[PDB]
Amino acid sequence: GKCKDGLGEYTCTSLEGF
Amino acid sequence: KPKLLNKFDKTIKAELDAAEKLRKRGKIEEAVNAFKELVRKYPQSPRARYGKAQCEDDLAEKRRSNEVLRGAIETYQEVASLPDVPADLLKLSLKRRSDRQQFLGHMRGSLLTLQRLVQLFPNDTSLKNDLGVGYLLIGDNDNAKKVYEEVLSVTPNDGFAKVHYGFILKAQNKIAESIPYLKEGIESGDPGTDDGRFYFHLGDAMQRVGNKEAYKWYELGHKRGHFASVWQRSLYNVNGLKAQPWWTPKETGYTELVKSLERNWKLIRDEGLAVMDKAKGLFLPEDENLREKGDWSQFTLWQQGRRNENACKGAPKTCTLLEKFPETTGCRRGQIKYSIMHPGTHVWPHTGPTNCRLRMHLGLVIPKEGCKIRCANETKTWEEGKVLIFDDSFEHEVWQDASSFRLIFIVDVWHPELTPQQRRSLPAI
Ligand SMILES: O=C(O)c1ccnc(C(=O)O)c1
Ligand SMILES: [Br-]
Ligand SMILES: [Mn+2]
Repeated sequence: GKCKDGLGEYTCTSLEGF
Repeated sequence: KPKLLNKFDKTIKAELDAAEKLRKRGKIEEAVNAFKELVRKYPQSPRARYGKAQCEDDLAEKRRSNEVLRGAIETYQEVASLPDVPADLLKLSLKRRSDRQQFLGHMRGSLLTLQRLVQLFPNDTSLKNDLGVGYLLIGDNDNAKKVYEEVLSVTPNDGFAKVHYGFILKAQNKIAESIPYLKEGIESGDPGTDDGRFYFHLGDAMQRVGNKEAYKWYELGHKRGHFASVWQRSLYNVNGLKAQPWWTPKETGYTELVKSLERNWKLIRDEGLAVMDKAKGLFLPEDENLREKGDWSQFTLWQQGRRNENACKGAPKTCTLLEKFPETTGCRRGQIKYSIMHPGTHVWPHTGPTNCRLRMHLGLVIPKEGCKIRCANETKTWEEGKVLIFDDSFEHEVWQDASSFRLIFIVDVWHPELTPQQRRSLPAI
């Protein structure tokens, strides 16, 4: 589930760490 | 207020306080060693173990190290394994463990902790809300929905559960049903309800049902700093980037990319048509619930700055042509893709996730009439062999009312004002 054209996902980034 | 000392820890409060005072003064290195000393001497002490964890946590901040924080995560777990742990300390330790697991990106591990927290504290509503978030982060909307349904049956007025229930409903295309939950949840003012996501989706849901009140919520979101403007409603933004709906090639500075697309547009078209004829499965339907009606599919060559090797088999010359332009192939917040749209199609007004990209549309097969795209308050049409450029973080809308298919090529580029360091560091979208 990725945000390509819209903002449908609860979070669009998958951050890890500092 | 919070009682963190069991019977025995009260007898060693002086030692525990002496160590804690060192940590509060930022003397992390000394405080770590002091609590490690207390852990060896009092291996069953929950407060001694919690202090070791907190000191490891603060050390990760000062060091900016993941591995230091990962060690703290295990120590926070160790606190919960000890005997006779006070309830306040038990909750603080495992909550901070979850929060730091999510910070590091360990969403699956954060869930287990959150499930355990709910089992240990069945009457804490806020922990159930936190569990629902845990589910939403791994993409488990079904379980997240149950959690917020459970919360709302016990606490119908919980605003946090409402916005999140509304958000889940809207993602399920239950547009009408989501509106009262999103609206009542934001109006509640509870902690966590003042979030751009709920403003963004409440206004979208209203637009889809014909409610004219949608833009009032856009204005309020803008007024509370979630949206750069009423028209530009992206949520993953780098502030200060020039914001306008439509761009010219000169304004973007990517003139060489544009020239290459327009000069070679026929080969780009032909490889797309060959995929349509002999490998149509490579075109995948749009899967973001952006259509009111119609047929819309995309054939993606690059996403999040990563080349799709198998996809490029179908457009090898196009992929070779684009390799020369890292401003698009390296755009980890954009894609490169063919987009086919057929008659009878209407794309809801919508906004992209980030203001860090610009969108280039190269016309490949454009029927004479029926195809148009609106960005902000201005509507334009494609042309075969010509590039349109717009900032899709502005609201935009598309129609297809021709008598045959419309094919375009979409090339995303970094916002020109983004620095090289920013282009390398910004998380991918
Ligand atoms: O391919 C399209 O017609 C389309 C529709 C809506 N949005 C976009 C976009 O590039 O953001 C493209
Ligand atoms: Br294939
Ligand atoms: Mn779009």
